[PDB]
Amino acid sequence: YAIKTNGTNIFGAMLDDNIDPYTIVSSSIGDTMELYGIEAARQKIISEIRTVMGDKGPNHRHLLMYADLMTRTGQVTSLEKAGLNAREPSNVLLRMALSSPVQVLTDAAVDSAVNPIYGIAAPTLMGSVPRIGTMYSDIIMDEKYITENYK
Amino acid sequence: LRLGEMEHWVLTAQGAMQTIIEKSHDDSDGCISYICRNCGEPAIYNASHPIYKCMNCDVQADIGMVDSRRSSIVFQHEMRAANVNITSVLSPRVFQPA
Amino acid sequence: MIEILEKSIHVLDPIFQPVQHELNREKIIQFLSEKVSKFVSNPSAYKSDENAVQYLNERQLTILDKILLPHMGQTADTRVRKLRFLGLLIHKILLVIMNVFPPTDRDSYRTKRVHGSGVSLAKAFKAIFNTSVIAPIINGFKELLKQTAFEELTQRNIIEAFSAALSKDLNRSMEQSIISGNKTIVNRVSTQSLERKNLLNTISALRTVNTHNASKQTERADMMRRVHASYPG
Amino acid sequence: MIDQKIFETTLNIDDPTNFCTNVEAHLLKELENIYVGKCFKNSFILNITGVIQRSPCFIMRTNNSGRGYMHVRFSAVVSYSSVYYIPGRQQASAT
Amino acid sequence: YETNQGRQTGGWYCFSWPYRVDMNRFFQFYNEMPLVKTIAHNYVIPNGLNTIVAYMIYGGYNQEDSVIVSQSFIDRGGFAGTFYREEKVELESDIESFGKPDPLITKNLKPGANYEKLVDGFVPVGTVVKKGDIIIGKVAKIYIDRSVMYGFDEPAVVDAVMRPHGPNDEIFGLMRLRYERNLNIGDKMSSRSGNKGIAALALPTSDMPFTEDGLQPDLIVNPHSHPSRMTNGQMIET
Amino acid sequence: MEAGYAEIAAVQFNIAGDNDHKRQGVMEVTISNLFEGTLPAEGGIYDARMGTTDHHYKCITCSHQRKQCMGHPGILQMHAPVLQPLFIAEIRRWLRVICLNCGAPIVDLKRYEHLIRPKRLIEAASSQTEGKQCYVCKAVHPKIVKDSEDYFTFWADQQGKIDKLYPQIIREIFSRVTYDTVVKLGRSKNSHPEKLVLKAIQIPPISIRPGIDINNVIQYLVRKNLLIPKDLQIVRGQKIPLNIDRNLQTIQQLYYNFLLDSVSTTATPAPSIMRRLPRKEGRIRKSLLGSQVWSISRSTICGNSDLHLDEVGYPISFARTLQVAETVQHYNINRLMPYFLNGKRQYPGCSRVYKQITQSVHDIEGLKQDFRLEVGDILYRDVVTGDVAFFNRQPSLERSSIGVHRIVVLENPKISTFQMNVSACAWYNADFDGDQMNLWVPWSVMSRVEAELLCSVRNWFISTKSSGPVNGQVQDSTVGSFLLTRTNTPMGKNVMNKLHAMGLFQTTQTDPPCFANYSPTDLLDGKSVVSMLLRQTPINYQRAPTWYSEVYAPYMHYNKQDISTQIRNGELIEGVLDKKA
Amino acid sequence: YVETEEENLVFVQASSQTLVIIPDNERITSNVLTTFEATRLVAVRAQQLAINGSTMLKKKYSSPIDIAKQELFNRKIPLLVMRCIKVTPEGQKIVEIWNPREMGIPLLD
Amino acid sequence: ENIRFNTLHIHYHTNEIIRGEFISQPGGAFENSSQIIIRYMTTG
Amino acid sequence: MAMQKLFTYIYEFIEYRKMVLLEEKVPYDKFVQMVLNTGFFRINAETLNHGIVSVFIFGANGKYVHHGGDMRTLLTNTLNEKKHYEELILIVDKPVLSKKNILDIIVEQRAANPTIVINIYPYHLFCINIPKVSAIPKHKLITQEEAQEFLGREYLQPQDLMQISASDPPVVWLGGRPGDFVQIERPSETAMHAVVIRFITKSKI
Amino acid sequence: CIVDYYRRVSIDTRLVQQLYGEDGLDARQLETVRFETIMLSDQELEDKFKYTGIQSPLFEEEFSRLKKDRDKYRQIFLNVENFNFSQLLTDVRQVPVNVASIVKNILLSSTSGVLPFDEKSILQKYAMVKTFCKNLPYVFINNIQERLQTPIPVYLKRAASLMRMLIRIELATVKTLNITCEQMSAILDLIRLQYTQSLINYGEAVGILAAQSVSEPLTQYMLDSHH
Ligand SMILES: [Mg+2]
Ligand SMILES: [Zn+2]
Ligand SMILES: [Zn+2]
Ligand SMILES: [Zn+2]
Repeated sequence: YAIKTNGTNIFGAMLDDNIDPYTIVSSSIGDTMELYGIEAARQKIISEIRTVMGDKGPNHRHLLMYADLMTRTGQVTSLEKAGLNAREPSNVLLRMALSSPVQVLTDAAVDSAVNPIYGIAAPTLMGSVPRIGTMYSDIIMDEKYITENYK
Repeated sequence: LRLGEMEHWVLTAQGAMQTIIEKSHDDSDGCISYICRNCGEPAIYNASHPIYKCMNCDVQADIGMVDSRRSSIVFQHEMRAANVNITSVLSPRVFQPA
Repeated sequence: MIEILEKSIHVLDPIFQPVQHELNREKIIQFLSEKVSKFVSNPSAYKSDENAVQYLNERQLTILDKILLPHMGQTADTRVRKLRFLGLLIHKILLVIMNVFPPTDRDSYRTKRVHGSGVSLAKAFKAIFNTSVIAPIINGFKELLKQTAFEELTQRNIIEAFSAALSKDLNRSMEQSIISGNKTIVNRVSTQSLERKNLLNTISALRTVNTHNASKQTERADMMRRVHASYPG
Repeated sequence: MIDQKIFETTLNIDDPTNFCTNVEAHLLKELENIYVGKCFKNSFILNITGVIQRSPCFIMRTNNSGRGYMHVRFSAVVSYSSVYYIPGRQQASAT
Repeated sequence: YETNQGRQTGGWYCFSWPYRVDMNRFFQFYNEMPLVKTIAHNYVIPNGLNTIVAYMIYGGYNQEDSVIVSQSFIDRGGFAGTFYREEKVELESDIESFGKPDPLITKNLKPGANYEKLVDGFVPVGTVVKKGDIIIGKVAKIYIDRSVMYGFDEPAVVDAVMRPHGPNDEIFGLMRLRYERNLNIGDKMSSRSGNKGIAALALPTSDMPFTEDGLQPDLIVNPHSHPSRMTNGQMIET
Repeated sequence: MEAGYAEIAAVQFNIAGDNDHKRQGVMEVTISNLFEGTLPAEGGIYDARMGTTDHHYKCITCSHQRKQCMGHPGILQMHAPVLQPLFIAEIRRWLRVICLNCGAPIVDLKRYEHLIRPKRLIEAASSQTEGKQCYVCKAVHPKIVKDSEDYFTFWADQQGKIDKLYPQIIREIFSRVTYDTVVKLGRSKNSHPEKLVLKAIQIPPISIRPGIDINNVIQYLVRKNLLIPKDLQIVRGQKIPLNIDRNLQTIQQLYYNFLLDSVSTTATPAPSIMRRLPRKEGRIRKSLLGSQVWSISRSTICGNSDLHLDEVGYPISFARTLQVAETVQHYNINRLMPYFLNGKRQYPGCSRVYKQITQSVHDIEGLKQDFRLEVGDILYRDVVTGDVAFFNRQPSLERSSIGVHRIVVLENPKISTFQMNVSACAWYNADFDGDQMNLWVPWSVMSRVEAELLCSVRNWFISTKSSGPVNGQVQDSTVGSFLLTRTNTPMGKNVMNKLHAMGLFQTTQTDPPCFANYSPTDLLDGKSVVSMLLRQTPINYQRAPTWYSEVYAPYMHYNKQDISTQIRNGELIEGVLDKKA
Repeated sequence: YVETEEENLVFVQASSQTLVIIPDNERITSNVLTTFEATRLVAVRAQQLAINGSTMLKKKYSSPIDIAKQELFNRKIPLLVMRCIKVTPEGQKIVEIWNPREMGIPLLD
Repeated sequence: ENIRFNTLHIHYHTNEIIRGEFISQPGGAFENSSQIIIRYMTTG
Repeated sequence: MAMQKLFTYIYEFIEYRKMVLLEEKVPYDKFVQMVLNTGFFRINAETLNHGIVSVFIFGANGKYVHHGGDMRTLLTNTLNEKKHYEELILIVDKPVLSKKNILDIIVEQRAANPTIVINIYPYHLFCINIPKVSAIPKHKLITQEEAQEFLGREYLQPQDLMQISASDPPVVWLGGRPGDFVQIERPSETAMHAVVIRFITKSKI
Repeated sequence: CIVDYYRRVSIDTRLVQQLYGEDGLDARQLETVRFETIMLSDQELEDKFKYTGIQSPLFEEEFSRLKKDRDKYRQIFLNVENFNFSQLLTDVRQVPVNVASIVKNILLSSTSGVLPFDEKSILQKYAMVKTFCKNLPYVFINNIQERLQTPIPVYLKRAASLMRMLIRIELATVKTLNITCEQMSAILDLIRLQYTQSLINYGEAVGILAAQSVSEPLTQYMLDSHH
């Protein structure tokens, strides 16, 4: 048997001597992060997303992708525009494409942001195709094979 | 008939491209965009009427061609019309050792 | 009731502070007439003239007699009963705040009406008639009095000014109110094109009741689309 | 005064399979079509000389033309109102 | 779903349809009072037919609420009718005029369009119009061309002799196009219980399954369409 | 001259100052007339140097036609300066940190020296600076306030008279500041406040403003610029007459409405420039991220049990409308000749040829005398059975929402639907209640290779989401497999003679098995024929079927030979086949 | 349009890079073509045949997609795969150049 | 679909608290109605 | 309460830090009464390098958590002790981390003496044997040359790695500094545990 | 988020994952197999997997490796069960290659029935299984480095731990007794080939895949909100 409560306080339960302090499991991601570290926050994110998906939920590597992206900076960053600023501040074009193009355009202009072209939205907004799967690897013509075993 | 945001997302998820190049560029608003590569601003090039110049740094022009879309050029023009200077770094040339 | 009402009475106000503690009815009436009436841009020149003050006070009292709770009456002798009904309304509101009452069911049909053709067309027509008839007529009369002396003019001049002022619109405005039905042009003409897919579609078009609101992300959007228990029948 | 100048340029190859058979000679041919007799980068390029460095024949990414570009670093002899080598022209002018 | 589909259902859309010029209106020739009617049919005309429906599996062409339709039931007139469209164009001013443009001074002739079969600037009634045919020809600067091209891939027939006098006291074209609409493969059908289904099979009368006493269905609907939707009203109606 | 291939590695954004506009614009606009004859008025806001929107002329600047011309900016020399509408908040922050009379900062730079650079200016603006003293030049700093009746105008009250901060003396004040103050405040060297105010604004190229609606705003702006005298030299306290003041205010408000109309940010009748970006139907999400494409078809989908899962039924009319680009070479001229000679008249025909010698496309209606193709020619030919086509259904939520099917052209003209196997619906989450699906046939060689090698629907048989299979038997085929594989029918044993066993394999399109060992009266079991099908791909499977459920078990007598399904190397000898299997 | 404002916080020619090539004994990327790389190689060769037409296959094929696919399968593709993830600020590009005639081929079936 | 006139509609402000709106129509269907809104505020 | 668990687990934390105690451990009663008495409590430990690391446990209603000058005096005289002073540790109540004045004093003192590191932590970082918590994987610091060879194999710059805050519980228990690399053995449901290396970034305050 | 040439997932150049799925496997190339040792007891483990036909401490080392793998799996997934609400320990894992199927195929394609005892062949089979398991982490690298025997990065050693477990479970000498040395080499080649085929591709846009795969169940979460 064990206790499932409403509301979260890892600190107090950890302080209480009639309950096990090493097996605190809290639904909240913020509390888990703040008293356990970014890795436990990542694990809690995976667990919560898995619970939300349910039985039909996707392969575990997708939940791993979610958690590893949202916790790659040492703090739980959201998927909202604020998380995009936290993770990718130099990608002006991606943030313009997401939401509020005017504000981020003005901020980039005043900040003189140098935006490198990477990912999907940044090259798409510049009229170029992203460097992903079929174009991830450069293909160079074989000089010696053509000179020797061709022509 | 529209190949919307989610269709582009799906084609990306398949690592397609090429098909993305076809459908978007070669089939909607494909255009060639010339950039000086010495100043990062759009330039002027014409093969028939042999124009090879850019207004920003005239003599120092080293134009290269960048495949783009008319929508992207119009978007850049709109950003410049809002007094935001969109200058492009362009990929550096890569040479092998002698 | 007494506690909340006393607290509300003693609380200061940003705007009506000068008349907050005024026991003089005339001074408060004049204050409100200054605040709400147009065409009073410098509320100190007219102050010296007692007739201007009389005009403002009488105009304000007539306006309030017409405007505040008109269903109880629109004359001076009904002011006490209007205040009785206003007190009853405040009593009901503060009863609801007690949880003695629940809030009004926004989707129940105990407090809803359906206004079709006649009511909607009249409510759009008063505004359209005003804008397209009374405004041009007033403008034409003002221009005519600019062109001639106020005593010199003759009856035929008045009639010709009347008829010419309306040259220019009413039909186009009514037709646009019908065709558009667009909720902000706020238009109260719920209108739809008559698509004759069949006889059933036409008769169901003529038997349609449209909410025609806005409703953002809330439980309201779900709740107002459900089958309410007052719908049966 | 004539002088030796080093230039940077990215070519464009319309048929990389044909071109890569004889890369060096084909490169010099393309360069003498492109740069001989035209003002470019504050210089006139009288005569083409050997290429200092070149690049593998990369296939263009952003287009489906199957064409290649290659980068070339070549030295060429140039004839270097101070002076106006307006690019794309076959004569200078500093009148 | 039935409340929606019965209002979408094609039938006698207007009792005075010939006098009207309505855009995108379909007039289903044959209508039947249901063998199982309701009180609603005292007040509105029924729209549909009492098709013989076999709730059976036939080759799997009726999976995922598709319907197998007898080609003979289509040919005989089932769910057929006329589909109407209207093309109206008014002159911008007295500068324009209806009429077949002259090839020389037109200066703006349509590329490869027909421009024949026009009389006085209008295609006469009973004329079959293809995707390249020019209708309601209209030139301006009287030159320049502002003529109207048919556009639609599906050929139509013209039946409208009218050049009305508009509210601005000016003439306009207002021609009406008539389309021959049988029940093609891909047209949607639905029973009064709300079971939509796209018609995908054209089986001749010999290929249709038949009972011991010669009865064959018009539509073959998949039995799988029932249990999830619980449309038992359709089965009781049958 | 060579314009070599290149790719944009990075993009930098900057404030566009007077010099940037001056060196960027191709010409100068000083005339209010829009059109002067058929040709646009020279020197106006429609001058051809900016760009062409009509096929009647060329850009002059680039000598390209309307298609290949990308537009070029212009310069309108304003007779009075204007504030840049985007950076009014930046202007407010700058005015309240530097001395109005000398330009040196009035805040202590040492307090914000250590701080992170982008926020230094915001903390500097947060200081009151009211009545503060400027040490370097001994001048009291006034209070900078923002007018509430508009967005652009600035005032200044120094414990007293409120003088208006016109763009001219604002330019003077910003010019007083030096680079060191800007750098130490965390702003880039390119972020100097002198760039915030402009005397020569940039008129956008005609490519972004076609017309023969924002051009109206630009035209009124030019006219009002003409209505302003050229010699305006406003100083702090010039008390310019009300007519010049109202005209300058109108010119500034008109520029602000040209740029930022109906757009409100945390800062601050033709829709302005910035209104065109956001929202779904704006510039970004409708033009860049999405696109309208040629060579694409849409129609209602419907079932067809005769098509393989990797095949889609394509009506012949669509195949005649859509085209596939096949270049004519030595290896394919023999195969591509029938497509050419069929032409517009017969299927499979073709109507387009791109002659490399002429570098132009030709309609085959006039190619009777040429009568032949050549190496280096591109022939656009009708889609044929076996071509690969992309098959999509909105909403496209999964990786499998866009798959490549093989084209099966249905030559019957009465059919206009897209036909696809019912088992293929699981990819697109589609049904045949009226769904419409997109289909475009790749025409480029790279696109075809990529489609058939990477986007083929076989790659999406195993779900990327849950790593399981998505396709299978649905409804009809599930119940059919159950009926076929069960042990007993109501008539007794579930057997069929040799004729009906062969009838089962009639329409599988495979190589039919050998029934030569069966007498005409031999009775084949259902598990027997299922095994003769499964032996081609022998697998091992042992699982209870969905037909067997404990909840049913008390009622109805399950056949013990049906409640356990067992397959050994493709030999189905037990149970039934149903949803589980 | 009001931007719902949470207002969140945060020499134009790049120096040329020298293409440094990792020696074949220090290449760590997989010696088997990814399906992306194989698809790209087949597409590039097929387009090159579409524009040039020359071939090295002893068997006649009527379609460039087939010639390119069979060239990949028979390990005579005249194209090298340059795998590159590095660009140093020092102006140097670190790539691995793989010969597909030596790499294993993915399924593609 | 319109709310009833001459009827007090009290729904919570979900700086304000409970609010009541009374739209008063003086006479028949066509008389113009003056709406009076009573608010109970967080200030008391 | 937080104080008794803090008292046991802080010596546990010093034990994990592989550091020898200098001051003798007083009993719980003396410690708790002294916390109210003197407003704090000082614990001294020596590293393997043989440098002094000090720890300060502050009561919630103590003297030095209320205002600034007292806090300034305490740290100024403590850092004036003739010790090697490789690290100094503050432990304060959780809201006290939001009293910007005290952090201003600690920041300005850090500026005054930059050659040693000053850190401030809440109680929960020391109210349990954090490394033994189930949800926390096994953090461990790798040496500079091992991390450098790892990066050189991967052609990675140190900033390209995932970042871990120096205020994380297990990194503090490790004693990790900014510019150090931590290797984490994290359990996995797809590969049955996997190893990552993270880059330690300056602590959040 | 794009998989780079090290099969890390990185934004531009900043890492997001040291290895894509923590195993580097495509989600479309997985199968749920059973790990037969997890639920066994020590006596049962000895009965089923410990080999007694040949006297050698080598096979004792093999069994001790198997037991250590079982103890490991138990410890990690018990902790995983601990810090979750209701995610329990299961012995069914998604692995790229089902070794049991390959063994069954080779046994059903065998040229004979039960083989006669061959001690040298048994020792060769165990030694080659051990060598293959030790060289397995080179699938994430290449065969060049496998031949050069360059050190494996630690995360790559950890990536193949589950598959090393599975191979040691399925190719245990108790189950390999009827498999010849040539058959075992064929099995090893097939395992390596399928493992190579199951790896994620350089340049796959895995962020889009994760976004789609998580956003799809959100629709059903909406639909099941009313429940
Ligand atoms: Mg549907
Ligand atoms: Zn330039
Ligand atoms: Zn141009
Ligand atoms: Zn000063």
